[PDB]
Amino acid sequence: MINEIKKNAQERMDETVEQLKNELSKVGTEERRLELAKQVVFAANRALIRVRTIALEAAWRLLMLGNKRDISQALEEIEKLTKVAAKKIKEVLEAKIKELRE
Amino acid sequence: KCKYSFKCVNSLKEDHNQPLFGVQFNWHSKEGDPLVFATVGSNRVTLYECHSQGEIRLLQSYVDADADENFYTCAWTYDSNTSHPLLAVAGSRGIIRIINPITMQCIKHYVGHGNAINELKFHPRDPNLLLSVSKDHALRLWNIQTDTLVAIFGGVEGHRDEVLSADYDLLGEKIMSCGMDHSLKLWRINSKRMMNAIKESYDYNPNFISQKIHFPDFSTRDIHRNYVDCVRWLGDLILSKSCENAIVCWKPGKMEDDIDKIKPSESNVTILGRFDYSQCDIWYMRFSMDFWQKMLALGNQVGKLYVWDLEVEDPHKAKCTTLTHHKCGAAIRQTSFSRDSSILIAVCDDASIWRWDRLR
Repeated sequence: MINEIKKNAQERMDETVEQLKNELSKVGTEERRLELAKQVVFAANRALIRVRTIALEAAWRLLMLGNKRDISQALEEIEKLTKVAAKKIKEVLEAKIKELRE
Repeated sequence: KCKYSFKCVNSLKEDHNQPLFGVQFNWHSKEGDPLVFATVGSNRVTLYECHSQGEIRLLQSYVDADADENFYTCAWTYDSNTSHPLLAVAGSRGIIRIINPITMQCIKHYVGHGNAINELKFHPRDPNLLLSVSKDHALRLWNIQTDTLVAIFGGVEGHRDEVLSADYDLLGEKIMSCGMDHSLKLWRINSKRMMNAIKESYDYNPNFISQKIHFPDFSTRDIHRNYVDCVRWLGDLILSKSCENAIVCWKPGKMEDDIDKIKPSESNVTILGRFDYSQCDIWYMRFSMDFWQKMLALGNQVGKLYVWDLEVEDPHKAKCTTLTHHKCGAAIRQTSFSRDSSILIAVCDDASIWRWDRLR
């Protein structure tokens, strides 16, 4: 394991954020800026997708391991990691999208 | 640019010779478990297992007593206690049947207004919450553990006509529905009201009053001009199609708007791209994606299977080599990816099943 499921997810989601933060560093008329803003939206969505699908796969793995006190504590912790990683992705988006305009 | 490549490894025609309307792989399985898929059509449910060298083995075959039943959709869940998978099936007779795949026994059943059922979806995080879309102005949320109707979505500001399709987001926090009236409607189910409705449905015991949600959290008619027959979430973005031979990628509000900050009164929409194709302008033609939402698939009315790489931004560049076979000329109603995205199954109007193994 229950410990490894929460651990493997914690790292997987953190490797997602790191890959977005760098993918974004690789990124002008009003039109050209809107195309770059779209590109950054596209990229952050792919990140939000990955984090949420890691959580789903972590959840199911645990659910397919049947304690009931530590297995419900496992999902509780994973769903909290997901909301943290999504917050961080939505803040890195809001930083880069304001940077392209400024 | 798309890199995905597939090979047709097998095909079979089911003995009943009726159209196959639905196909779904079971994703509620561990790595190493056998790859099982369900097909629905006529009054039949058939379970198949994918094996090496393109082998497609028949596991189970279910015949409904009601010979007048015409199954259109199916969806997988699992039993909260035992963890064994369960299959929900529905179609023309307006009845949801919950089949135990070990014994092929219909254990539970639910009836809404009684109209034919278009689509079934299970909640991503709560296996007991089943979303039903029927030939009606409203959509239903069921609790299959307590056998109760949790909520009804529609009415005063619901779809003005028949709801055609609906989908949950990845975490089951919201639903996006679409219908004949050209509109797409957001229904938030992570709200205090909906969380409480769910709780009370669980707390209910004989050894029930459903919530009537008359108003959505966002609505638009500015995406498609004709009826919207298929809708799916792509992260915080929406994929949706009509009869205009394209899947539209779009989002509520402006480019930079957070989906969870979107007000019900929001009048704006942003179109991000279009997945173009041809000859798929007929009724009930569904599109699907793999677990990781890396691939988008859509079969057409002449037996051609369009695939796109969802990691590619430009939909024009995302287009993968179209999957064709000389003996596959029947309309493809639905397609299903295996949990690992290695097998792609397509089902047709002539009762044929087509297996495409991913080469690259």
